[PDB]
Amino acid sequence: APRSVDWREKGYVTPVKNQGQCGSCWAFSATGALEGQMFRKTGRLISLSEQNLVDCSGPQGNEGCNGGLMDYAFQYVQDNGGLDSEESYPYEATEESCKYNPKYSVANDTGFVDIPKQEKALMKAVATVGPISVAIDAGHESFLFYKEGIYFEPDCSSEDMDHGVLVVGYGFESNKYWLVKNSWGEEWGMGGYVKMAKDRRNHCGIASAASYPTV
Ligand SMILES: N=C(N)NCCC[C@@H](NC(=O)[C@H](CCCCNC(=O)Cc1ccc(-c2ccccc2)cc1)NC(=O)Cc1ccc(-c2ccccc2)cc1)C(=O)N[C@@H](Cc1ccccc1)C(=O)NCCc1ccccc1
Repeated sequence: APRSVDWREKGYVTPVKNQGQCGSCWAFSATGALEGQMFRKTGRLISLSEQNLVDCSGPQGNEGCNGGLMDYAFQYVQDNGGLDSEESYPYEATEESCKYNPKYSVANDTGFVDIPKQEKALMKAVATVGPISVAIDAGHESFLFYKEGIYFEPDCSSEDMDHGVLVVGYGFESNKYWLVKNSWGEEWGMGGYVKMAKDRRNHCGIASAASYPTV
């Protein structure tokens, strides 16, 4: 696999979004992975609706602003037969009644793939598939106050990941890291991104809940 990978360079990634004060990170991680796979297939990058997922994927197991899973979001898109665009179904940072309208559906999926729980496997998926949805342990002050550099929290756990994010690549500094897109706005970290420690024993559990949709 390549020494460095950055899908942002190829047009697979939308600008950084902001989930605000709502536990919908799983929806932002899911739209991020879908935006990438839809792009790989059609050559068109279209921002997708996190609100649609928040309001309508309860049957699949999600709990709107009180939590969810990226895999549940992917299953919803398949079950539902579509997912609306961000433009057609704006984000409100609060759960509301389902307003899905197939007329504005711009993405879909025929299943999803759960990646083996090894950084090596995550690296191959990132190198061959595109941006990958993952969960990390962001349960620490240091993550909330992060601004720059390779994030490495000594107290990180590879078993209690509590925050869904998107791996858009990986690289090394002149020391290895995963390039991660967060959903906390562009004023957090590096324009909304964080360089998470790579090949440091699955630091913060980055490889333990990695998946992507098949479109
Ligand atoms: N640990 C679990 N399981 N809990 C999940 C909660 C729900 C949701 N995510 C979220 O909600 C994420 C949380 C993320 C990170 C938060 N980090 C911290 O809390 C650590 C920390 C500690 C101290 C200091 C601190 C700072 C300064 C001073 C002092 C102290 C700083 C930082 N949300 C946010 O980032 C948003 C957020 C957080 C707080 C408030 C708020 C508002 C008004 C008043 C007061 C507080 C508003 C918005 C979510 O669903 N996350 C997914 C992540 C995931 C995706 C895919 C696979 C695995 C895991 C999840 O956990 N899914 C499993 C659970 C679930 C399944 C189905 C249905 C529901 C739930």
